[PDB]
Amino acid sequence: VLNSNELEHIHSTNHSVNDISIRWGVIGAGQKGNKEADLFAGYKFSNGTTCYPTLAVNFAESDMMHLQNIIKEDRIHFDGLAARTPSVVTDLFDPETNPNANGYLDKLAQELGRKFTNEEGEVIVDQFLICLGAGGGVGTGWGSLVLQLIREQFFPCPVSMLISLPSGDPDEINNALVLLSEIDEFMREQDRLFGNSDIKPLANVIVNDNTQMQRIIESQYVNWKEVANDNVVSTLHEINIIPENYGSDNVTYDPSDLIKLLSIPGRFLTIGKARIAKFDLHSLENSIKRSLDEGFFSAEHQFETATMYGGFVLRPSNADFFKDVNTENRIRNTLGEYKRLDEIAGKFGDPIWDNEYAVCYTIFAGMTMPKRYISLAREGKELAEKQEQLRAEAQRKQD
Ligand SMILES: Nc1nc2c(ncn2[C@@H]2O[C@H](COP(=O)(O)OP(=O)(O)OP(O)(O)=S)[C@@H](O)[C@H]2O)c(=O)[nH]1
Ligand SMILES: [Mg+2]
Repeated sequence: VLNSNELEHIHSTNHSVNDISIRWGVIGAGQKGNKEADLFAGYKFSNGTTCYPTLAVNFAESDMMHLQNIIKEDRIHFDGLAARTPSVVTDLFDPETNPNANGYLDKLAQELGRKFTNEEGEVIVDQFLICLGAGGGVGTGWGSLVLQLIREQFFPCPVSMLISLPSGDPDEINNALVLLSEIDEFMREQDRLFGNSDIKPLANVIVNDNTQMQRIIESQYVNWKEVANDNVVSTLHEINIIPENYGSDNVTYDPSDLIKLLSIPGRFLTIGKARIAKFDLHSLENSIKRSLDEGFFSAEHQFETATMYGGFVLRPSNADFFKDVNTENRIRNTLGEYKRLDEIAGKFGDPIWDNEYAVCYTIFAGMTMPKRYISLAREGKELAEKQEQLRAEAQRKQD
C-alpha cells in the first residue's frame, strides 16, 4: 500500500527498502486509532515482509470489522456492558469495578507476548506507537490506561502516543482536555524522575488537531479523515524509512540520530513535511514555514521550549543548491526563527535519492504543552454556553 507519492516514488526507485530506523509496535485504540493502525499494518518492505507488528483494540466485536490489513486474530475486543466514556473504560481494568480486571489485564499482557515477542522470548520491537483519537470513550480511556500502565512498568520498552485532538463537541473537548492534562502531569513527573540523557518510558507525544487538518484538506469522493490519516501515517513512515535507506555526501541523518530524537526528550513532538519544486531561497523558506505552522502536525506548538531538533531534505543527485552556504544557514535561520538551532541538540541532513524533486522534513522534540490546549479550553466552554442557552431559549418559547 502506498498512501503518498513519496512512498510511491521510493518503492518504484528503490528495491532495497528492507529495514527501518525504529521498529515500532503499533497499537490502535478506539475507531480512529484502529484506522491509523490499519494503515501501519499495510506497509511492507521490498521483500514483502510486514514492517510493523500491529494490534487493534476496541469496545466491540462490532467496532472492528471493516479493517483491511489487520487479521481478525489481531483484533482485540473487550466486552463492555452502559455509558461509553473515558472513565468507565479505564475502570474495566480495575477490580474497583470489574472482578474481571485481573483476568482482563492478564489477557492484554498475553496478547502483548504473542504479537511483539519471539518464540525465544525476546521482544521484537524498539518502542510502542499507540494511536488514539482524543474525545471518544474507548480511545481517550485507553490513553489514560496507558499512562497508568507505563507507571506499572507494564511495557517492555518506551511508548510513543499519536494523539488526535477533537473537532468541536463540548463532551469530546472535555474528554480530550482531561487526557492532555494527565499527559502534561506525567511528563512533569518524568522530568523530575529521569535525567536529560536517560531513555524515557514515555518517549514522546505527537498531536494532530482535527480542526487544522480539515482546514488544510479543503484547500488542496472527499472523506477528510481518510486523507488526514494518509498524511500523518505516511509522514511517520517516511521519516522512519529515510535514515535507514539513504545517506549523504554532505550530512547524513542516520537512524541513531532519529532514535535519540524520539527517545530522549520525552515530551511533545511535531513534524513539518514540506514539498519543494522551486529551487530557490524564498520558496524554500515559505515551504518550511508553512509545513511547521499550517501543516498536518501543527497545533500552535511552543517551539521556544523545544530541547532537540532533527530533520533532513531528501534531494536530487545533481542538486548542489542544497549543499550551499546560503541555503544551509538559510534553513538554519528559517528554523532558527522557531528555536535557535544553536541553543538545542540535534542534526540536519541532506540525503540523495533517484528523483528530481525535494522534500524537507523538520522535527522539533521536547516541547511543552501546545497552545491549542488553551484555545480548545476556550472553544469548548464557548460552545458549551451556546448550547445550554439554546436549550433554554427553546424551552422558553414552548412556555
Ligand atoms: N483525524 C481523525 N479523527 C477521527 C477519525 N475517526 C474519528 N476521529 C475523531 O476522533 C475522536 C474520537 O473518535 P472515535 O475514534 O470514533 O472514538 P472512539 O474511541 O471509537 O469512542 P467511542 O464513543 O466508540 S467509545 C473524535 O473527535 C472524532 O472526530 C479519523 O479517522 N481521523
Ligand atoms: Mg467509536
